[PDB]
Amino acid sequence: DNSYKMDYPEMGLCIIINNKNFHKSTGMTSRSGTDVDAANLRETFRNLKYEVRNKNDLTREEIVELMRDVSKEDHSKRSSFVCVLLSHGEEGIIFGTNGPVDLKKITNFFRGDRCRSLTGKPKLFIIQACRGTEDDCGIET
Amino acid sequence: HKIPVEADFLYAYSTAPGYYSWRNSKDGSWFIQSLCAMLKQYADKLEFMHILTRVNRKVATEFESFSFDATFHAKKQIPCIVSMLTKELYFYHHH
Amino acid sequence: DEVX
Repeated sequence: DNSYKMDYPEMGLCIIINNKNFHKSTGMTSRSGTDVDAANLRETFRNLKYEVRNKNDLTREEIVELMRDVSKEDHSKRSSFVCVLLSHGEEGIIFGTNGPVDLKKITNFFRGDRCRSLTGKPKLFIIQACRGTEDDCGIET
Repeated sequence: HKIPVEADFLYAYSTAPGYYSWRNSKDGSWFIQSLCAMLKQYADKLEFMHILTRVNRKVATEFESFSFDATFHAKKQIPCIVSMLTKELYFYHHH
Repeated sequence: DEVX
């Protein structure tokens, strides 16, 4: 009642999209260090008993296709769903290797009414990406 | 008998709206480094929002950018937890 | 350190 039921046969999937190299038109330099993140996440979620699937350097079209396919799987025996996005970004946008795609397009596939086998189950999207170009100068404490 | 179609989503953003997110070429991104560390240390006990709150503190206090370009030097970062969750989330199960 |  107060806590999500996490005793289904499987914790669920953990989809990791690791974009490191981009098309010059994006003006994004290689995301050095992202492989460390990808490996760290793989191990971390493996220990949490998630079925991890790592995908590297996906175009914006491939990201959409992957998400669509995953949302069409039968998640009935899974307690939750996790998707980790590692890439360049802008507010409300994540970058495929060849260009931007709205995050809303990606998450919509999992809406309570579009992915019935995940209805009532926690859907987590972990996003490592810029959301603009403002910097935080901080304040001394 | 019905729930919102937007319910039960949790968006753990590495940074606040409109801001840069930092990544170290050798150690990885500040956010993912911290997220994995807090999950490894607390997933067997704490509820997810509380783990993410510790991630916020770790990123906010232990990291500061270093750059030869003054424009990108001494910068800070705070992650952004966006929850439409309706229940507490634990990665453990009492049987 | 680099920015995403």
